[PDB]
Amino acid sequence: TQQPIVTGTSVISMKYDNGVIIAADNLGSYGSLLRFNGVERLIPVGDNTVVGISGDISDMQHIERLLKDLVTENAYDNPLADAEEALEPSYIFEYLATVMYQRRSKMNPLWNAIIVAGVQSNGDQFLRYVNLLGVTYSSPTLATGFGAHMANPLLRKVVDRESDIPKTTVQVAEEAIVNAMRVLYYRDARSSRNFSLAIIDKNTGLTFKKNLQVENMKWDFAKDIKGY
Amino acid sequence: TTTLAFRFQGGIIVAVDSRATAGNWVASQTVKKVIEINPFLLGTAAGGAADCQFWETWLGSQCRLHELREKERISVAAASKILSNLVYQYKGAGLSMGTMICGYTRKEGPTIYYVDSDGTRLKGDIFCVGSGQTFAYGVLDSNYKWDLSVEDALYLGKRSILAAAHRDAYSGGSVNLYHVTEDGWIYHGNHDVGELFWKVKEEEGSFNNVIG
Amino acid sequence: TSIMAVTFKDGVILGADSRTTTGAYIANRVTDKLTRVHDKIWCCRSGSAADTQAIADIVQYHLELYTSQYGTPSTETAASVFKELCYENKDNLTAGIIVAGYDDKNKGEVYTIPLGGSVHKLPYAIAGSGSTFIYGYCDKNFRENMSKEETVDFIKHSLSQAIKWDGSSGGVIRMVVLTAAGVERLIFYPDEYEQL
Amino acid sequence: TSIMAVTFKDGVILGADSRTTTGAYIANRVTDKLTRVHDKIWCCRSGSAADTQAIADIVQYHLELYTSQYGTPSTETAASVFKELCYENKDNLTAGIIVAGYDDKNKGEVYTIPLGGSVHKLPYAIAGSGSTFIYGYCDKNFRENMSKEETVDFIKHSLSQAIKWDGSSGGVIRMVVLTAAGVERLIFYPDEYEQL
Amino acid sequence: QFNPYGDNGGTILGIAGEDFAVLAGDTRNITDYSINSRYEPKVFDCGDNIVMSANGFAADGDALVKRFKNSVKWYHFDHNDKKLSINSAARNIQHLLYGKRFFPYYVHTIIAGLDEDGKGAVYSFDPVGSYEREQCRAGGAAASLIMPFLDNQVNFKNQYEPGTNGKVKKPLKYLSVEEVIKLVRDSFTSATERHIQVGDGLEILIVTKDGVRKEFYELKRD
Amino acid sequence: MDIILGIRVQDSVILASSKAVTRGISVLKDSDDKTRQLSPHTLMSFAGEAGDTVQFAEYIQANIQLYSIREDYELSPQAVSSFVRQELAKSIRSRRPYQVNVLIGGYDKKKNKPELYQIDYLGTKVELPYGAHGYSGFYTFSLLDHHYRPDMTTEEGLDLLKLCVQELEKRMPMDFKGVIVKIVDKDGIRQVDDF
Amino acid sequence: MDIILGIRVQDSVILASSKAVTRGISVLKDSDDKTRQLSPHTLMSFAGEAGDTVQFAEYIQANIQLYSIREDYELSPQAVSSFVRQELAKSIRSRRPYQVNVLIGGYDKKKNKPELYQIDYLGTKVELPYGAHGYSGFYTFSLLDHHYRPDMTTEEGLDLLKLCVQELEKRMPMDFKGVIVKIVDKDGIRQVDDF
Amino acid sequence: TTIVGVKFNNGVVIAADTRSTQGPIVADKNCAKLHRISPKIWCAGAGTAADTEAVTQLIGSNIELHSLYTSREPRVVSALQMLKQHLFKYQGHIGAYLIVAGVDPTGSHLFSIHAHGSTDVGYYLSLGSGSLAAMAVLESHWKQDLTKEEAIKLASDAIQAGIWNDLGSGSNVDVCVMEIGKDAEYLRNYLTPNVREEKQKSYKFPRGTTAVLKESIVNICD
Amino acid sequence: SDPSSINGGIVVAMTGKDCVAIACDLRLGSQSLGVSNKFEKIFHYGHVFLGITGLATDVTTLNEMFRYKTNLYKLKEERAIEPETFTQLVSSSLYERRFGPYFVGPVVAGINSKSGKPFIAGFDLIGCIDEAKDFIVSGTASDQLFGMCESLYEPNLEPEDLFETISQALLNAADRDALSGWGAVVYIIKKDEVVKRYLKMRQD
Ligand SMILES: *[C@@](C)(CO)[C@](*)(O)[C@H](Cc1ccccc1)NC(=O)[C@H](Cc1ccc(OC)cc1)NC(=O)[C@H](C)NC(=O)CN1CCOCC1
Ligand SMILES: *[C@@](C)(CO)[C@](*)(O)[C@H](Cc1ccccc1)NC(=O)[C@H](Cc1ccc(OC)cc1)NC(=O)[C@H](C)NC(=O)CN1CCOCC1
Ligand SMILES: *[C@@](C)(CO)[C@](*)(O)[C@H](Cc1ccccc1)NC(=O)[C@H](Cc1ccc(OC)cc1)NC(=O)[C@H](C)NC(=O)CN1CCOCC1
Ligand SMILES: *[C@@](C)(CO)[C@](*)(O)[C@H](Cc1ccccc1)NC(=O)[C@H](Cc1ccc(OC)cc1)NC(=O)[C@H](C)NC(=O)CN1CCOCC1
Ligand SMILES: [Mg+2]
Ligand SMILES: [Mg+2]
Ligand SMILES: [Mg+2]
Repeated sequence: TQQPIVTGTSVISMKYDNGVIIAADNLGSYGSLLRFNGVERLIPVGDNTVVGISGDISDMQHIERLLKDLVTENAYDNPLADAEEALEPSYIFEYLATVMYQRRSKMNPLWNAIIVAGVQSNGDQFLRYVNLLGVTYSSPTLATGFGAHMANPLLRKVVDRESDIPKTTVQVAEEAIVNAMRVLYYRDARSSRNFSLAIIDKNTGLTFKKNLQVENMKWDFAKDIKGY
Repeated sequence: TTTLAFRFQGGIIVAVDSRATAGNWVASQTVKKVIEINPFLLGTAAGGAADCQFWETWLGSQCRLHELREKERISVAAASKILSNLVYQYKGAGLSMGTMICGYTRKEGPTIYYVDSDGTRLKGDIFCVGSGQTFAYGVLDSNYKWDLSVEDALYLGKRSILAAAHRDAYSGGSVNLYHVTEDGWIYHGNHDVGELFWKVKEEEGSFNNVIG
Repeated sequence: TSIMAVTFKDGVILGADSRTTTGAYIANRVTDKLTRVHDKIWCCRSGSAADTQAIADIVQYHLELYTSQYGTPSTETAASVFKELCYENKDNLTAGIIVAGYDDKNKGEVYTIPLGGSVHKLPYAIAGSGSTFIYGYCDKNFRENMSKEETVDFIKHSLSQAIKWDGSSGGVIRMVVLTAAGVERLIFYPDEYEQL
Repeated sequence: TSIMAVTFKDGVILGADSRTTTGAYIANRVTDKLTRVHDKIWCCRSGSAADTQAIADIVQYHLELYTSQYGTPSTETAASVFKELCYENKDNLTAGIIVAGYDDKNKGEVYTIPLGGSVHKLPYAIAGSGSTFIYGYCDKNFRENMSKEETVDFIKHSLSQAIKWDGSSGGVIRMVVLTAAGVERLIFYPDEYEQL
Repeated sequence: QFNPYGDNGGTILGIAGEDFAVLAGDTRNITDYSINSRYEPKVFDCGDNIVMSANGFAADGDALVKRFKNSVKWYHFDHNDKKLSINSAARNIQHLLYGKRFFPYYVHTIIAGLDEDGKGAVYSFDPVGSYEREQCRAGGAAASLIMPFLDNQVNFKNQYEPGTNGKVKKPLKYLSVEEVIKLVRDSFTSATERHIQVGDGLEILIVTKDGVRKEFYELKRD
Repeated sequence: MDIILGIRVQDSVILASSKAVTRGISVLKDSDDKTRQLSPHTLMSFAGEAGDTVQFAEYIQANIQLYSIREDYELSPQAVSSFVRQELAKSIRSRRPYQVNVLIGGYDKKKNKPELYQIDYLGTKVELPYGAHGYSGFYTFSLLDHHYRPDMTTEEGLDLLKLCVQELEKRMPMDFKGVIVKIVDKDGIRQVDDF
Repeated sequence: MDIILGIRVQDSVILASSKAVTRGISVLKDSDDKTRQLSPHTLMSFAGEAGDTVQFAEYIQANIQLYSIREDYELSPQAVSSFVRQELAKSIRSRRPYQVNVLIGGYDKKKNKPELYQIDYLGTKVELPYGAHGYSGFYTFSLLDHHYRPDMTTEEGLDLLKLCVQELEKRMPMDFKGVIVKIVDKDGIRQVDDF
Repeated sequence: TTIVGVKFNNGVVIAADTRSTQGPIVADKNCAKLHRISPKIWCAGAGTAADTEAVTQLIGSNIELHSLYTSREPRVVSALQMLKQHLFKYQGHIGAYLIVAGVDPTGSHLFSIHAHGSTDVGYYLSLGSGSLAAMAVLESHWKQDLTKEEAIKLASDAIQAGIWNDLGSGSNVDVCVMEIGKDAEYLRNYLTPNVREEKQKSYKFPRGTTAVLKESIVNICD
Repeated sequence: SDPSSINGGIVVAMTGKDCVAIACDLRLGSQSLGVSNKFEKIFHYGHVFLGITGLATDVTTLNEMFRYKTNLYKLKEERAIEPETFTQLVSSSLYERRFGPYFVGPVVAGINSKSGKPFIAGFDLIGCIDEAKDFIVSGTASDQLFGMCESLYEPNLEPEDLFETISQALLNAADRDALSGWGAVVYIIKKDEVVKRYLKMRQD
C-alpha cells in the first residue's frame, strides 16, 4: 500500500504512417508545489523504443534502473545484441506489464502509468499502455492522466481508426502532438511549459527532442474579461 | 437455495431446487445442486456455489481414495466428517456451505448428516437447508409421517420444494428428485416449476392465494 | 490563488493571478479575482469562489446603500462589513479576502481578512495558496512610500514567483491601480512575466 | 526544519537551523542537523529525527566499509545509498535528506532526496517545513559560480527568512563549508541574522 | 488506500448450435468515463477448438486466459499431445479460479467449442470457479440486458404454440449459424444503445469441426 | 411481541397472537393479549417495538370509537384499514416513526363478507386470505399455500391454525408461550379460551 | 448450544444439557447430546460457538483415551480438569481461540468422592457443588443457593434439577427443547431416558 | 452531459448532447438539455437532471413576471443573479451546472454557473462530464471575431468531441443560436450522427404466442 | 435497507399504431419473502393511465394523491386531464419532495383525446421527465426490460401484435429478476376501448 509523493503528469502518443510519436513534460510535482523542473520522463531503450512514464517519480527511477539493467542482461552471451536479437518494443513492454501486475498482486504497486512506443524489426508500429493495476491496452492514440481526457479527443480527429494510419504523415502527426501539449498546459494545473518529444520512425530511426516549449498561445482575449 | 432430505420407512428422499442467484439477479434456473458421489452416496449443495461445487466434488475424490485404500465403500459418517473437518480448517476465512450428506451403508442403514461451514455436524431424520428452508419445513413437517409410501414420500419432497420455490424469491427453476434405498440412489427426474405449479394447483386444489 | 495588495506613495495597487481550479483541472484560465465593491474600494478574492462571490455581492450592496445615506464610505468601513460577514458565518465560509481602497484623507490602505474573520491593517498584504512561496521574497523587497512603477514591479515579480511554484496559480497577472487620478486596469501575459 | 545546500565556485556549502520540536515545545534549541557521513560528504536532515538519524548512521557505516575496500566514494554513490534506504523503506520512513559533497574531479555536488525516495541532482537544494517560504527568494537570488562570501550570505539571508516565518524553525544558523581546503564549521546567532 | 481491482467494462455472449458454437464480444475497453481502446479483443482462440473470454477486470482477465493457454500447452506435453476436451477444459478453469478464492479474479468467464460427440458447447463461470454447461450465456456489464433476450429467442422461454390455450410450449430446436449470428448482432446493437460501456465494434469467433473462423462488425462509437 | 397470524375463511376472520412479553433474558409475562377491538365487527392485532405497539393500537382504537359515536355508525373494515394505513404512512416520515406492524380482521355487514388486511409499519396495505407478520410468515405462508381452501368453515380454519402453531412451536427458536385466538364474524368478536 | 448445568451431591455428579441446536430462525435438531465421555468415570458437557464445541470435545476425548491406553489407568477428575484448563488457557492466546465453555463431572475412585469442575473458554477453572454456563446461571445459582444441601441423594439431586429446568422453561426467552440428564457415580456413567 | 457556449460577431450560440444516464444505463437517448428562460435567454444544463430543469423553470417564471412588471425585455445578468443566489442558498445540494447565454438591450452575453453558486464569464465555455473533451476542441480551434456559421461549427464540433470520447455523453447535438436584432433559433437535433442500423430480424411474434388467464373490458367513461 | 428494492416490481409501456400498451407484474414482497401476488401497480384517472414501481407504501400514497388531484382538476376544469398535462403534474408533485422524496418510478401512458396521438412518459423519483416515442421501463428489472424492449420493439405495431411484444418483454425480464414476477397484467389502450389481460407466467 503506497501513496505517490513526487509525481509526473500526462504522457501522450500516437501512430503515423511510418512510425510512432510520444511526448511528456519535464515536471516533478510535490502535491500542489511544482518542485522539480528538470525531470526527463521519456526514457529510450535501444534505438527502437521509448518508454514514457507518469505517476510516482521514485517508482519511475526504479523502472529506469530495471530497463537499464535489461539492456545489460540482453547483451550477455549475445553476439546478435545489436542485430536480430536486439530488444524489441514488444519484449520491453511485456516485461514491464508482467512486473506491474505482479506488484499489484502483492498489494505493493509501482504507482505509475506507462506507455511503450516503438517500431518492431519487421517495420510494424508498436504502441501499448500499462498501469499500476497491470491493465493493458493498445490504440492508434494513447494517453495517461489528463492526456486521456484532453489529448485523445484531439489526436483521434487525425487517426480515428486503423485505416487512417497510412494516410497520416509525420508532419501532421507531430503538429497534433505539439497542439495537444499546449492544450494540456492551458488546462492541467500540474503541467509545465517545458517538455520532451520523441519520434521513432522505421526509416529515419529514433529522434529525441529535448527542451521544447509550448508556444503560439492565445492569452490576449483575457484583457476583455471583467469580474463575474 | 432450498434443499431437503428426510428419512422414512422406504429409505431417504432428497429434493432440491435449481436456482442460482447473484443478489437479485437470477443467474441460472438449471443448476444441479445434487452431486452423485457414488451409487450409494448423495450430497446436497446450498450456500456459495463454487464453495459447494468445488469441495463436494473434492469430497467425492476423497471417498474414492478411501475405497481404493480400504477395499470398502466409505461410511456416511466418515464421508460427512471429512467434509466437516475440512471446512473447520477454513473456519473464519468466509466459506459459505450448507450441505447434507445422504446415503446407505450396511452398518449404518439409511443415514443423513447435516454439515455447514461453521463446522456444525449433525445426524438426523429430517433437515431443510438454504434461504427457503423454512418454507420447506412448513409443508414437510405438517405432512410428515414415518409410514409414508415411496410414492407419497417422493411427492411430499417435490411439493415441499415447490412451496419454497413459490414463496422464497431466491429459490426456484425446477425440482430434482432422488430416492435412496438399500440398493442405492434412484433419480426421479427434473420437474420444471413452470408446468409443475399449475399441474399441482389444478390437481391438488391448493395455491388459492394465486390468481387461477 | 495567489493575491496581494500593496500601498505606496500615490495610493494602493491590487494584484492577482487568473487561475480557477476544480481539482487539478483549470476551470477558468482568465479569471478576474479583483472585484469592485465601490468606486475606489476593491478586494482580492481567495478561497471558495462561490463564498467570496456571494460575500462581495452583499458588501457591494451594503456600501451602495451606505453611499445613498451617508456618502462615500471609508476603506476601514468596507473592511468592517467584510469582517462582519466572515466572522459571523465562519463555520460555513471558506474565504480569505484582502480589502484595499483609496481615500483622499487616509491615502492608500490595506486590510487583510483571513479564514477566522479577524481584521489586520497592514502596509501590504499577501494571501491565497501561492502566497506561502513569497513571504521571504516580499518581506526582503517591500519598502514604504514606493513609486507606481516600483510597486508594479514588486507585485509583478512577486506574483511571477508565486505562479511559478504554485500549481493552483497561473494565467495572466491582473492588477488594479487606486490613486487620486482614478482607476487603472493592468494586465501582464505569461510571455513577459515568466522570463523575469 | 529549514535546511539547504548550495554549490559554488570552490565547492559546496550546507546550511541549517537548530530547532527541534515536539509539537509546539522546542525540545532542543541548539540542534546540529548537519551530519558527517564521510570526510567531505555531509547531509542535511529534515523530517523525523529518529528516522533520519538511523539512516545517516547506516550510510556512515556503508561508506566507511566502502572506503576500506574501494577508496573514497563519490558524492553520487553516497546519494545512491541514501536513496536505496529511503526508497525501499518508504512506507515506514519520514525523511527528507539533502546530500552534499566535494570531489576534486566533480567539484561541489548537491543531491536532494524527498519523501518518496527519488533522487534529484541540483545546483542548489532547499528542504524542510521552512523551505516553502523561501522558494521565491532563493530562485530570484541564486547564481551559479558564486564566491564563498556570496554563498554564505545567500544561505544566511535565506534561512533567516525561513526561520522568521516558520515556527518550526529557529535558534542558530549552522553552516558547513566543503572545499579543497578542507572542512569549516560556521555558526550565526539570532542577534546577527534576525536584523538582516 | 490502494484498490487492486478495476472495471474495464464491455460484454460477452456465447451461443451453441447443433454442430457449431459462437463466442462473441465487443471490442471496447474503458475505465470510468474514458475510452481506452475502440479495438481491444478479449475473445481468444486457445487451441484444441476452444475459444475463451474473461470479461470484467482486464488485468485479471488477461492473466487467466494467459494461464489457461499455458495449461493447454502443458496438457499436450504431459499427456502425449492429447486433445483437451471442452468438459476437461472447464474443470481445469474451475481450479484456476478457485485457486484464488480469497483474492479472486474479477471476471465472468465463458468458453465455447464442441463436445466429444461433435455437438456445440458453451460453459460459463462465476469469478471463483462455479461452472455450468448451457446452450446460452451472456456475461459482463450488459449481461442483464442481453440474457433475458436469449432466454426468449434461443430457448423459446414464455413462448407457447398459437391456439393451444397456453398448454403446448414452443418446441426446442437448434438454430442455424445464420440465425445465431443474426441474434448476436441484434443483441449487441441493442446493448450498445442502452449501455455506455458497450460499443465501438463486435468480434465473433465461430467454432466448427473445420476450425475457428472470425467475423467483425462495426458498432456505434458514442 | 413477535407472532401474529390471520386467516380469512368463508364466513369469518381468525386472528392468532402470541402471549409472551420478553425483555432481555426474562419472560416478564405469558398471558398478554396483543389486540384491540376497534369496533364491534373489527379487530386489530399488533406487533413491533416495545411501547409503540400499545400506544399506537389504543390511539387508533380511540379514533375509531370517536367516529362511531359521532356518526352513530360502524366504519367498514376496508375504511378502517385505509385510515390505519394513512396513519402509518404519515408516521414513517416523522421524527420518530411508529415501529408497529398490524393485522386488521373484520366482518363487513353490508357485503356479508369477512376481510383480512395486512399492514406493515411503512404503511404497506394488502388484503389477503391469510397473513402474518415477522418471522412467522417464513413458515406459515407455505403451509397455508398447501392446506388452505377458500370455502372452509370456522372450525376448519381453527384446525388449519392449530397446524400453524404446531409448526411454529417446533421450528421457532424462541418460546412465545402459545397464542390467544379470536374470531370475527357476523355476530361480532369472541375469544377461544381453550387453545 | 446454550444450557448446560451441573450438580454435585453426596455420592454422584449430575449433568443436564439442552437438546436444541438452533441456527437462524430454525431449530435444526431437538435431540442433540451436548456431552462426551472422556473416561469411564469422567463426563464433559460443553456449550459455545458452533463447530468449535464438538471439535474441542472430541479432541479432548481422544487425548484422555490415549492416556488411558498408554498407562492402562484412568486419570482422576482433578487431573483431567487441569489438562482441559491448560488447553483452553493455551487456546485463548491463539490466532483463533476455541470459544467453548465446559463442565467436567467425575467420580474419583481413589477418594470415593464426586467432583464437579466449571471451566470457561478463557481457561478459568473452579470446583463447585453446583455449576452452570451461559445465561442459565442467572436463574439456577440463586435457586440452588436456597434449595441445595451437601448431603443430598441422587434422587434428591434429580428433583433439585427438575426445579431448575422448570424455572428455565418458565423464564428463558428461547425454546431449548428440554434436557438430556446423565449421572456420574462409583458405577460409571448412565443416562436418564425419561426426563 | 456535454454542454458548450460560444460567442461570435453579433451574438452567442450554445449547444448540448442528448444523453441522459442512470449509472451505466442510458435512460433517455434524446433528451432536451437546452432550456428557455426567456425568448432570447437560453440555458444549457448539466448535473442532476431534475435540478437543472426545475431551477431553470423557476427562474424563467420569475423572469417573465419581472419582464411584465418592468415593461422591459429581460437581461441575462438578472437570470444569472437569480440563479446563483438560489443555488448558493442551497449550498450545492441542488446539483445544477449551467451555461447561461442570451441577447438583451445591453448586448450579447455568455456565463456559467456552478452548483455551489459561483459564476464565470467567457467567450467560450464548457460544462459536464465531457467538458474536458469539448474544451480541448475549443482551445484548439477558437479565435476572436468568429462568424455565425463558424461558431455553430465550433460549438457542434465541441459537443461531438464529448459524444464520441465521453461515455456520459452521446446521441444527438442540439443547438440554439441567439443573434442580436433577430429571433433566437432553437435547432433541435441539429446533427443526428448516431442513427440505429437496420435490425437483422423482425421479432414480431405469431398472434397467440403469449398465454392468457383472463380478459376484461376496462371502463374509462363516467 | 434500499427503499427501491424492498418490495420489488416492474412496469413497462409501449406505443403502437393508433394505440398504447402498459404492463406490470403483481408481486409484493418483503425482501426474500413473497407476501402478495395480487398487488397491481397500474392505475388510471379517466383515460390517463399511471404505472408506479418502487416502495409500495409510496405507490399506494401517490395513487391516492393523484386521484385526489385529478378529481379536483376535473371539477374545476370541467374536463378529463390529458396525458401531457398529467405528466407535468406528476413531475411537479415529485420535485415538491426534493430533499425527502417518494421512492418510486412512475410511468404515464395514454392517448390524447383531442389529437388522437399515442403518448408515454417515465420519471425518476425526483421528477425528471423522460419522454419517448417507443417505450418506457421501470422497476427492479429495468436493465432486463431495457434489453428486451430495445431488441423486440418495432414501430407502428397493431394492437394485437403490440400485445404480444410487450407481454414477452415483461415476462422474460421478470424471470431474470428475483423480486419481480408472481403474475402480470397488460393493458391495451385504443382511442375508445381498453382491454385488460392477465398473463400466465411462472410462479417462482
Ligand atoms: C440459493 C439460490 C440461495 O443462494 C442457493 O444457496 C444457491 C446454491 C447453489 C449451489 C450450487 C450451485 C449454484 C447455486 N446459492 C447461490 O446461488 C449463491 C448464493 C450465494 C452468493 C454468494 C455467497 O457468498 C459466499 C453465498 C451464497 N450464488 C453464487 O454463488 C453466485 C452464482 N456466485 C457469486 O456470488 C460469486 N461470488 C461468490 C462469493 O465470492 C465472490 C464471488
Ligand atoms: C486559488 C485557485 C486556489 O485557492 C484561489 O483561491 C481561487 C480563488 C478564486 C477563484 C475564482 C474566482 C475568485 C477567486 N479558488 C478557487 O479556484 C477555488 C478552489 C477552492 C475550492 C474550494 C474551497 O473550499 C470550499 C477552497 C478553494 N475553486 C472553486 O471554488 C471552484 C469554482 N469550485 C469547486 O472546486 C467546487 N468545490 C466547491 C466547494 O467544495 C469542493 C468543491
Ligand atoms: C523541523 C523542526 C520540523 O520538520 C525539522 O524537520 C526537524 C529535523 C530534525 C530535528 C532534529 C535533528 C535532526 C533533524 N524535525 C523535527 O524536529 C521532528 C519533527 C517531526 C516529528 C515527526 C515527524 O513524523 C514522523 C516529522 C517531523 N521532531 C522529532 O522527530 C521529535 C524529536 N520527536 C517527536 O516529535 C516524536 N514523534 C515521533 C514520530 O511520531 C510523532 C511523535
Ligand atoms: C450527463 C448525461 C451526466 O452523465 C448530464 O449531466 C445529464 C444532464 C441532463 C440534464 C437535463 C436532462 C437530462 C440530462 N445528467 C444526467 O443524466 C443525470 C446524471 C447524474 C446522476 C446522478 C447525479 O448525482 C447524484 C448527477 C448526475 N441523471 C439523472 O439525474 C437521472 C435522470 N436521475 C438519477 O440518476 C436519480 N437521481 C435523483 C436525484 O438524486 C441523484 C440521483
Ligand atoms: Mg421464488
Ligand atoms: Mg521562528
Ligand atoms: Mg460517448
